[PDB]
Amino acid sequence: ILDENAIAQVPRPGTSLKGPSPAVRPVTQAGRPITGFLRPSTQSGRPGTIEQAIKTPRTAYTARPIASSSGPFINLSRLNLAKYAQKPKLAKALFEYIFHHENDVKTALDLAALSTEHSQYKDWWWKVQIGKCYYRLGLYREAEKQFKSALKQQEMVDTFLYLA
Amino acid sequence: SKWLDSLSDSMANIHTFSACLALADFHGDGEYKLAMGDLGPDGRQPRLKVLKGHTLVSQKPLPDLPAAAVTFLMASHEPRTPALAIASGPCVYVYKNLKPYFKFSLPSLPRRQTVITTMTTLKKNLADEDAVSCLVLGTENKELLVLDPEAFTILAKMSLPSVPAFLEASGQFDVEFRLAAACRNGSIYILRRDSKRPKYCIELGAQPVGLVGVHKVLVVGSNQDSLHGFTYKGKRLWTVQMPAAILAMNLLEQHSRGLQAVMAALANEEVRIYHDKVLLNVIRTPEAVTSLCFGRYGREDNTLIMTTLGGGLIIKILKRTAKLNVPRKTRLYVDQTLREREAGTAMHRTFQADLYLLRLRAARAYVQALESSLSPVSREPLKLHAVVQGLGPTFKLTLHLQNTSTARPILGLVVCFLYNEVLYALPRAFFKVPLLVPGLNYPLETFVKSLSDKGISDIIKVLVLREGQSTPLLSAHINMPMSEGL
Amino acid sequence: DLNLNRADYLQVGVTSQKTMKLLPARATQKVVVGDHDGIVMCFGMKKGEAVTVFKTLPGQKIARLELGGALNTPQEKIFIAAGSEIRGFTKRGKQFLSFETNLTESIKAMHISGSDLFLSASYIYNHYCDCKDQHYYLSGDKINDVICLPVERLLREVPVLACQDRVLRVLQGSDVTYEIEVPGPPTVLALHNGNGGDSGEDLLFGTSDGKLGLIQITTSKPIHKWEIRNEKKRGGILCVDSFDIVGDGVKDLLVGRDDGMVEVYGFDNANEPVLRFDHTLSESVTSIQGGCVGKDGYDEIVVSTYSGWITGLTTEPNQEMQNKISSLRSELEQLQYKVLQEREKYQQSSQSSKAKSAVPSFSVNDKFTLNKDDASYSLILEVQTAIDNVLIQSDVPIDLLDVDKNSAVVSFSSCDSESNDNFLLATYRCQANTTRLELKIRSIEGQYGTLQAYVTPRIQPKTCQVRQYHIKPLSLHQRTHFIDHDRPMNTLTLTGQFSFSELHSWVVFCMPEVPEKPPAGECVTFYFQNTFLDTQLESTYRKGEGVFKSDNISTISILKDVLSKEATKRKINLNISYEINEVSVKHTLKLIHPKLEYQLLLAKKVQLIDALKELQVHEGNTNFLIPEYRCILEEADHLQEEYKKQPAHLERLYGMITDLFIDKFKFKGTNVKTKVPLLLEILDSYDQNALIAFFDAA
Amino acid sequence: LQPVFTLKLRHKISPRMVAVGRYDGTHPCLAAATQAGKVFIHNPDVSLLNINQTVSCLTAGVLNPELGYDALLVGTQTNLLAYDVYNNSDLFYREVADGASAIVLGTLGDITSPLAIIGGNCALQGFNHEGNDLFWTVTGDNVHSLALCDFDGDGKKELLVGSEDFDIRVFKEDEIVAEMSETEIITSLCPMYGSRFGYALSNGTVGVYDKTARYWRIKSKNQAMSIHAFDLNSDGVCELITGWSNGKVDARSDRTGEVIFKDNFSSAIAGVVEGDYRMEGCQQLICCSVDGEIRGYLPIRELSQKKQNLLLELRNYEENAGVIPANTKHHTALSVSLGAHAELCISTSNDTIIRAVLIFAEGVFAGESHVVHPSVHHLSSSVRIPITPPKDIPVDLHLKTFVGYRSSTQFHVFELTRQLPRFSMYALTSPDPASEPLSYVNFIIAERAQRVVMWLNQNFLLPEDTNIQNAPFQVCFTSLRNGGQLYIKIKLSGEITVNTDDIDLAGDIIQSMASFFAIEDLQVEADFPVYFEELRKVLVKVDEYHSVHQKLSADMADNSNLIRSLLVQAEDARLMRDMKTMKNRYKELYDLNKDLLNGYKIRCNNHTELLGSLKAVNQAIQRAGHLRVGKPKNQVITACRDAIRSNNINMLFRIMRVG
Ligand SMILES: [Ca+2]
Ligand SMILES: [Ca+2]
Repeated sequence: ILDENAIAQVPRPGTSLKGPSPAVRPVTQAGRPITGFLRPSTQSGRPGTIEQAIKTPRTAYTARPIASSSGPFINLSRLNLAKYAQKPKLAKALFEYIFHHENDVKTALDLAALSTEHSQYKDWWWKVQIGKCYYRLGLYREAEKQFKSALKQQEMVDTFLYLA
Repeated sequence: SKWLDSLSDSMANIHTFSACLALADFHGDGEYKLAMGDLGPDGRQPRLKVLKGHTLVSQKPLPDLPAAAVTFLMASHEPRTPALAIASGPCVYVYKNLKPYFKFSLPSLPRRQTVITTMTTLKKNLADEDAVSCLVLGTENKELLVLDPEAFTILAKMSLPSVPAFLEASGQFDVEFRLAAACRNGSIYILRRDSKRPKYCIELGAQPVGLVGVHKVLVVGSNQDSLHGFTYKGKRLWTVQMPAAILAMNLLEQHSRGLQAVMAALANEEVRIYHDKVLLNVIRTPEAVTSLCFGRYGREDNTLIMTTLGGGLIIKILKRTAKLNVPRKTRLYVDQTLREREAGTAMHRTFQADLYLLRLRAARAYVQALESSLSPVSREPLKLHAVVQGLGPTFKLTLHLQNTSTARPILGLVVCFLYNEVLYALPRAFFKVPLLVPGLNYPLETFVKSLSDKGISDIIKVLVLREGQSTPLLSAHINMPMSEGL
Repeated sequence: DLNLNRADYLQVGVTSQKTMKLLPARATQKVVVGDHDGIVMCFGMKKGEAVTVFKTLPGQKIARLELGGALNTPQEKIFIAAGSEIRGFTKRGKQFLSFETNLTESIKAMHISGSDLFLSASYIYNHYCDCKDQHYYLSGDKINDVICLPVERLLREVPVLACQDRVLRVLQGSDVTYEIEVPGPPTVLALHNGNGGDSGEDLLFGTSDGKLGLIQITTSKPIHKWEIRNEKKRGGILCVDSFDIVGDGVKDLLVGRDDGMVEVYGFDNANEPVLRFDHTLSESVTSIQGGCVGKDGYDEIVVSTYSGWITGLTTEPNQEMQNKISSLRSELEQLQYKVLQEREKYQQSSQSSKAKSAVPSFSVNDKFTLNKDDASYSLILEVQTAIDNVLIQSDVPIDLLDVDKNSAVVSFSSCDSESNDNFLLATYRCQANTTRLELKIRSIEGQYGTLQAYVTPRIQPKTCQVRQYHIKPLSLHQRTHFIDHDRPMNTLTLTGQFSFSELHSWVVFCMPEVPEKPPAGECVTFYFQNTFLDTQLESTYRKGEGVFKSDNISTISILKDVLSKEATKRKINLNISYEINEVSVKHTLKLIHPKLEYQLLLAKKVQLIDALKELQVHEGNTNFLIPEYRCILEEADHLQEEYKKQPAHLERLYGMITDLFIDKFKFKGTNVKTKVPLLLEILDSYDQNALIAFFDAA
Repeated sequence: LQPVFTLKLRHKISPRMVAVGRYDGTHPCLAAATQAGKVFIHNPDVSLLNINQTVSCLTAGVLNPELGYDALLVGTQTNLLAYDVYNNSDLFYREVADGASAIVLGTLGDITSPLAIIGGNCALQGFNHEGNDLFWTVTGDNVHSLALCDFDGDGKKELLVGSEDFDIRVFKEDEIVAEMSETEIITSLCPMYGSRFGYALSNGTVGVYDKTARYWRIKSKNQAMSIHAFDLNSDGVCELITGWSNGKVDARSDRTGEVIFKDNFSSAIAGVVEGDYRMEGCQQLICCSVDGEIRGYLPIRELSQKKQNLLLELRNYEENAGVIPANTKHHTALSVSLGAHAELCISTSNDTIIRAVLIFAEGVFAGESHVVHPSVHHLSSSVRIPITPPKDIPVDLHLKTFVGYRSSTQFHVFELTRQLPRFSMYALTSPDPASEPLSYVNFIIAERAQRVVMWLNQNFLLPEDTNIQNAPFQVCFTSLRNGGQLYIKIKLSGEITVNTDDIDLAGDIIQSMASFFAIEDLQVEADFPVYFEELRKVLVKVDEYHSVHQKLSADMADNSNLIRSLLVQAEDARLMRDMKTMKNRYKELYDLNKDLLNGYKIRCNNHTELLGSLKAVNQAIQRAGHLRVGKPKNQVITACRDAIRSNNINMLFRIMRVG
């Protein structure tokens, strides 16, 4: 509801995302009849207001209960990313750790920025990682930029999937 | 495409109806202006607006809301500049030169306040535009007044079986005049000469949204979204349905062609009708049009002015150049009907065995649910389900409890909550239940609070049971969602 | 509605006020016009074109031109009055009258009733009965026009007389009978019918700011039938006439403003007028008449403008434009060749030492008036030719506010004010063919001085004509007829060995609208009013003393300063004393308060209008915003256009409050120039009670 | 004439951001920006589009001629968005990082695809349908208006760049053909036919130029908010329909510029565009005001007054048979003086007073003129006027001096025209070896040292005592805008060495020397240490500016996500009337807004500093290129661009020094 990023507001029917009839195929919402495969990204509709969303079963528009927004090994504040980003053998593994285990997209993006600085901007992996960090932070155009800049360097399946 | 849009304005306020929207050269020198007596946004500021070309030039304030504003002629010998007669309550205002000129009032007959609700004019001798036109009016007090073309003497009072809503008139005064008054009581009445009672009624079945008089046949638009063509005699001739709600209609005309059809405004942003032979009156519009007036505006003879719902203003110039889906059965179907044709007895026996086992297991699980009172629907007719609303460390748990019986209340009931006293904090676990009136849903709220500092969910059971007894009449279960709190 | 399409007739030289007349000769009437060049020409439209019926060799400046007959005979005898005489021609041009009527300076008005003559002057007024001196009068104020009621529909001979100080002095014989009040200086007045009204006599005057009235003057009391007070059409009423254009049949009123507007009023109400035709002419429409001059049968208006373009507006509506422009092609060929010939001749004569370059003198029609609704003078220049540029040089802090109707382009030079005296230097260019130039000048309360205007026309030998105007010290006051005597009046009395002429000339130098001629009586009282905030300045003075009672306090200070300065300019050694009421300063503060409050409220509203629009663009502003801001949304345009001027009002009010503080404590005795900035932040906070406490405490 | 149609739109249009074009292919529509970073499309209702960014240039055109639909290019100050509309897809989305101040769409010269050439702060980029940077160059200052006009025939359209430097530069792809020195920032440009194009400044002066020749111009009181060539009387020759600040829409001729058609709107004029709108196979004239009123059109006494003025002049010349002598003449000497001003003394021939002086010059003054007005006690036969032009541009002073006596009402107006030559402030002095600027450029010239001396006398204010022998010689000049120094050294070998510490001064001198000797190519050996060190400092700082902005944007995205979560949570707590938790959410929202506002302040501060640094870099590349005439210019420009895209700063300075 509160994140608006689509350019158009009344796009032509057929050019935006926003069969058996409900007399045959069951439905989860008014439209979007039941599917055959649940991925953790299926929507099957969109709740209009915030009142319409809190007052609805928590797994009506998602494949898991809907939210309001979407000892330790090493201490993130302690280690200085400026030092790890000088050596990529440690840098890539440590970034994967910070981004996928600790889920701290900010320190991850800091490490990725420093590491891309070090590698002089000519390796697609750090570009795709920065793009993933941006996409997590909600900046879809600053992430599209990095995915596009990575596709120009090495065309790989992952970059096409991220960019789509 | 058959119209040239001269002006399609979107954000000027104009709220008038096709009865109070008249066009004439109220000043002279052969150039036509458009008078519209409108109430403004609502019944606050009725102001006669005059339009000349593309933009407003003057809005005269009115005392009350104009029920109509009709233009007629007032000089048979050497016609002068015609004036505009507007109506407001018991007052009729004659405006010569679009200036406040004269005021006449209805004869107060037992203060008792009367109102005029519709005006329409009718010719005198020759049935042309160069002759004079006698006025017709309808009142809320059940009268219809045919007056001299200049409104200084009452010429014909007439009684109406019901309050009128729309008027129309045909014919010549002395020879014969036909006064079609479409009333609010769901009917029309054609009043003719020397009627102590109107003597002519016609049913339609509802209240009409308008009417149009073509040369011979008469047209009426039904509130149920249709057009019905009658004859003046009283016999229905033809009917047609409209794909939207009829907002307003008027009498289109084109003397260089001879086509005289109906302009029906619809709620689907369209004007649409099927004439006798040709397919005309087909025009779209951004916003639903509420008033229409086809006439000679400025200098051209085929202008069409329209006022839509949300104010606005539309001007269109008319150009003079006017099998079944039976499925397909693949090889799988034939192979399997073959295996059933050969070995149907094994399938039948194994299905009967599996069905006996299924009845056994279902009776087993049903007896267990009866035993543990786990059913939220099962004398003592009750039903209960629970809803959790909220995503934070506090949830509104609302129990919808309903007594489902013909007529008997349920007095002694209580609700208990069985929960984890570590994870959840319910203020009132046990509470009584009001007298459940049969047929009514009682929503009983509670506030659960997640006490777990991490994200830990757990079930919450709700037992509805009588006070005296100790066996739950029924139970409900609620999987409390994750905290998402702190 | 009236649509009198325009048409042009012969163009004559530059003309004065009401110097065009329609001789009836229902056929086309024939026009007669004067000119600043002595030519007085009569002509007419025959079949659409002009014919010079007759013309007189140039003499003096034709300041007035009326038509009358000796008896009640058809009034065809045309009387003009050029310098100080009166010439009189018959309708065919044969002269029959030459009255010397030797005056002092010149003639600026005249009226003929049969043979009776009423001729005015700067101050002198005379009445003759067939050139025999019968009555004389010397009004203390300038005269604008003179009229006489119809001595036939009425019995006696009671001539009205319009004075420039907003009083109609209805006099009989050689003494004033009584007075009438009029809002605005009356410049024209005429009987509002071909006879003067069915109800005996009826006057119809027009003022200088634009206003008309129907003062019916009885034997001893004037009754105001009604009045037109201009609502949006400010301008000097130069000429009026009665004529029935609309089909109502009785009669209508035609009036010509100074900016060019030509208005028509009808009396369908039987008491009140209504406007029918409002059309501008881009000059000073100096004379108006109704009738038919060409293509008889159709009614029309004939208007003579300032440059001499005798145009008409007719009632009836290609192959003529090309014809006129081809005739003009021939004319331009011949005339351009002739003028280039003597252009080269004059250049050939530009190498001789004995030779001396003459000058092409021209006439400018300036009008330096004071607007009352605002506090801004309105300077209006006019030239018969087209202006090439106008310079505006000043010695006073002055705000040349740009007006909308203007089209010139300004260039404010970087005035010094230290090496020279130029506190302001501006330049308007008028890069078109412009005749008139209207421009605002906003003055401050205490500063005074000269204001020059260098006007250059588009005549080939280029010349610049300088015109000087005066910004008086108290240049924001204006004369009124009465004051309130209950308000706190901080009086000031000065006594010395000056004469009456000296004190009167000082007051003229200080007060805006006082006539310079020392009044006869040696004891004179002028009641003024401050046009920015209502504070009167009742000034009563004699040969020996002067008293100036004024609601305001700062006006007393300015009067004291300027009067002492003049006395020391002549070394009179006057003594000045003053008496100040303690509630007067609080009263002036109570007057100033609402304006400051309104300005600050408007500022705090324009602070929010922007964000409010930013939100309504998204939401629509019908469902989320509390109407305390929906009001702001509806008034946004007004808020913006008035915040365009808000800071000027703020600076004026702040300077005024500062000077009021200074002068209050100066009359108390001390100087507070140290604490002068200390009140600025108080004004920025502006608690009314705290402000008054600041005034009375420190 | 009369508006063929008139529609009132429910939104407020942005001034220059209006375009029209067929977006469905067979249905023209009107695109126009709006406040709150939106764009609406009138289809024949209105369809909105969320840019969420202050548009600065909008345009429709054919970006790929394979299909027919028109792309909609919405240039934000920091973006660029081609956007198919019939499909909710975009043709590309680039970030220019310099700006989008003016955009024009069309085929450049000798390029095979319709570009999307754009312009911001000292930058010019042109893209294809895919978004590839094909065209790139750098101009003097900020670009305010671009146009695609075809000079010198050849059929291949060049580009017109209206800089804030007051100039109109014509850029053939990779070249700079000509420049036209105007007087104000060129805020509108439009091509009519061939090499005719109309320009609109900020003085309000609208004009028409043919291949560097100006046919006409007016200077009104309002500002031309838009101009557009369009035929209105059906002659083939198109008029120049301009929309003024008050609402006056005027269609004027192009041969002389006299008003043919006139109309008025309710508010200021935003856009005037051409395009079929009623679907009847004929182009029209759509005019859109700021208030949202759009309307579509389809295609005497003054001469008698001037005749009467001729008669008046006849009368004046015949009557002779405030008077003044007939041999009165004005001698004006334009010198320079230190004790900071180019002095112009106007003097009369014989005891006649110079009462007031009007100077009409283009951009030298604040305003359009300058009035000297000596006080009554300062009236003499001579008056000295100080002038301080802000740019080394030759200007023509149109003097109108008033001659007359001490007490007069009508003075004579003697008109004159003098010229402040280019490089007027710099005054000839004596050399000071202690304060000679260490910066220097050397280059070669053809011959004729005396021709260079005549160049000096033409483009400098030398005193009359001067004299220069053919031997090698040094001429020094103290600047009068600042106390700088200039040293021109002409060697006997025919070499030239300019020793000014200002680089723009060296560029101006070398370019004037080139254009004076009809030179098509020139290469310099240049060195400006003081400027180069500062440029290196800025280039160093740019990277850290980038990093700080990245970190701040990350943090602000985090906090914005937090704030949206808290909005949802507060709505939830309020829907169950739980007021303690609702008030706690509202407190947390207040605190987060305070922190985010601090972050916004610091981010915008660093961002404006970043824009300053980028403009410094681009202007430095342009200053390097501008120092060399001809084919070396774009060579140095592209070389520096490639040396900065690879962060090879040392190579950048190497190619700026000698290359
Ligand atoms: Ca070319
Ligand atoms: Ca043409």
